[PDB]
Amino acid sequence: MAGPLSGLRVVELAGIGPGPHAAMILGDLGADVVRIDRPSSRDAMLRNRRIVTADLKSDQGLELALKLIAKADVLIEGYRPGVTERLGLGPEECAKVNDRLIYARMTGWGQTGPRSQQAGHDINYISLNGILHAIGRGDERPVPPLNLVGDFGGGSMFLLVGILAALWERQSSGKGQVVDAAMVDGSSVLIQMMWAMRATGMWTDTRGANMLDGGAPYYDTYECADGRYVAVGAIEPQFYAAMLAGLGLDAAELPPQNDRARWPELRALLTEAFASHDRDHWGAVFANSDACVTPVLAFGEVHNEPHIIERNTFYEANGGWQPMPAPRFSRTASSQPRPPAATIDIEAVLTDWD
Amino acid sequence: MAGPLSGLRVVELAGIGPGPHAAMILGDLGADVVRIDRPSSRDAMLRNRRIVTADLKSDQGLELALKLIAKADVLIEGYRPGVTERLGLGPEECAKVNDRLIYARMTGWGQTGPRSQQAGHDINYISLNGILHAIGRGDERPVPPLNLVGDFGGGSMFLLVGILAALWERQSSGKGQVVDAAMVDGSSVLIQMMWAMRATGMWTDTRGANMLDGGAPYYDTYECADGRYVAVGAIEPQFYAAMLAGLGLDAAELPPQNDRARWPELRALLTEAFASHDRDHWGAVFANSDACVTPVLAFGEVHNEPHIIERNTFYEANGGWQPMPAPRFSRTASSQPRPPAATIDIEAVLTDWDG
Repeated sequence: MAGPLSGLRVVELAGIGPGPHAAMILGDLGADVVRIDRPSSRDAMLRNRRIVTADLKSDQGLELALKLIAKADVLIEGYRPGVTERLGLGPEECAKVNDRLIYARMTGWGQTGPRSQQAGHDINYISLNGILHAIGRGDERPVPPLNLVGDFGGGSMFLLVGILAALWERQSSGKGQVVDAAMVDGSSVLIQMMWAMRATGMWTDTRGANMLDGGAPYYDTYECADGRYVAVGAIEPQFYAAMLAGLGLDAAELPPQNDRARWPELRALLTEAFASHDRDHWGAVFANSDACVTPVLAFGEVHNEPHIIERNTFYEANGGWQPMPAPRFSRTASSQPRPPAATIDIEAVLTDWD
Repeated sequence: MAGPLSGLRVVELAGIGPGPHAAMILGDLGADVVRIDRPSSRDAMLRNRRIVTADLKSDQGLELALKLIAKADVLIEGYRPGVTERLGLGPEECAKVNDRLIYARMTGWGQTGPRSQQAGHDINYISLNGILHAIGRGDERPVPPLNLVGDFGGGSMFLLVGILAALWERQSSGKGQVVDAAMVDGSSVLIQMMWAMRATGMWTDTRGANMLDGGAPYYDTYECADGRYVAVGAIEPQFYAAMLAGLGLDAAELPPQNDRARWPELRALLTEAFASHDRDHWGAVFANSDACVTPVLAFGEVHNEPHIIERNTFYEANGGWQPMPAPRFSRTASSQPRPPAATIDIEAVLTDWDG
């Protein structure tokens, strides 16, 4: 099996949220990943996986599950606090059969505190920690950044960092441990830049009035003549100037870049410039440029972008394109993900692992 | 030093944005982090760091730098491809002093290809891979989700994944390697769920017409009577039902939760309901609920939320509140971050690290 986590044995207790994402990625990098589903798949998030059936409420299922967990490096679960404990799969029960296990717990709210048993989704976790208030235009109610920021970026990604951090520790202590990964904590670290900039007076709580939230006329999208969009990220003055020259606008006839009092006027000027040609024009004009102008591509167009193609960011599956693993490694490269491996019997897996 | 990454040694080549975030987290979890800045020169993103200065262009600076790297486990750099090579700090130059080193390269576009030399920011990397198009209301131009998805989510965090995964490989091979972390890549995997759903007919390229993009009336924010907001995320029909009841609305007077054709009509009804009372009213009503309704708090209000306070998600620092390390660990717990360690001289670090 190809990649830098060849060897690594992962047991994943089937649940819904980010937990699979973290499991996918480990598999992506060549880890051995067995997911225990209930008895009762076309979801491409389940790639790089062997699937097995096991009723965990049963006595037979609990026995066979605890066997797998015995000869393995990592467990992932994302049930509410208490569920694994009441199943007899909790940390303590697991430590008894394998004190080398990395016990990874994917929740939104964390293992303790007043919200810990409340149901929720991505949007709830980021509602409470300030993130969601800060996404959107100022004349508009906040907008969910899909579920990128809580479930994945501040969620699964931190589960992964915790796992692999713990595996490092285990090389120098012999012992596993519990990784407590709460979306509400991870997302807060994800946005640590804003918390820092707040302290230096460099970020306000006013939505859509900051450098990075769409309030800066030079960090935003613009509609073009065809109704499609470009992105502009010309923060640095030298890139901004480049952007102006390519728009045919003369810097002396514009307000200063960062006179925020005149951003309305500046947005007016850039809006008229960008609206006078279609998106593809601007893409071509600003190719190889440092203007920080790129076409805003829809999912369907991504397979035609030269830089996407030539770097093999995507690979083909049934039902269409999917992203190749990330990041990349020089010696032990990852490899094209395999589909999910149709129900193995949990027995046959136990044979396979010693 | 406290945390699972005790005595990981990390050399950070000063740059902006993604790379330092990665360096911060490694430090946060107790790795030993040395940041070589420029002699040219209170960003709390530089916490859990020792800082040293060194013109990397001078002959001396390049030797001192290569001497650190030789006594270290990880190198982080976020310059354009080619820059470290030219300076003579490139992968090959480093694998001469240290076949064990993990060489971490943090870019937007990646190491090769048409755009590899092009300047950019977060908004640019996510513009090219479908992400930025998918964000915002349908009657409005896409809005950048700050720089959370490219720089961090799809950026630093994939660098971290790659660094730590490469340390695991280093154990059954004895050798380092190059980790190539491109934001256009990581953010693509970050959004794998949407690529998945696209394939099964369960996500459109149409903006604001999806389950998770704000189009669904049950997965969106709502304005309250006081002009503050609540978040609703009642995807599962049982949570939604609980939500309706708390709203005082009779399910059988309302269109189906998942008749997309009628979402604007459903939304009109929920909008009126939520408008009728202020935010804190809903927050109390829906406490301990599974209605998936939460107050949308502004940063300044976050220090007053019980669930925040009780779990110590934040610590106070000189200025204002800062996030505590994540994730958390049962045994080797992270400690509260230390401010940045004033301009150490690179020799002092070299004594301390074996010698």
